[PDB]
Amino acid sequence: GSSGSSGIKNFLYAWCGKRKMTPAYEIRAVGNKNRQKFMCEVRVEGFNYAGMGNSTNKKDAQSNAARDFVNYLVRINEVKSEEVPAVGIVPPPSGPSSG
Repeated sequence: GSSGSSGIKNFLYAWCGKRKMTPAYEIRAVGNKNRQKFMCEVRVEGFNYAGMGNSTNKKDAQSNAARDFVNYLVRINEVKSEEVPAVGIVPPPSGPSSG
């Protein structure tokens, strides 16, 4: 390995890789005809909670899903924020109690 870790995805994969685990991402189709959406849900054996991600784009939806699960881990005391990457990006608020 000759690269660094700059992202939310590489974080989960890195934390899971060591724990001999692999997250499963699944994209779904929802919304209306005019405005379509792609809901992504990530599940990890052993845990009940599942990272939820919403975004018109698949690439984003995936990234979101992870970030979600990450937060849950910290709460359950599974992962320390010290490992979690800083918050630099600032997405739109568009999302009433969604994510």
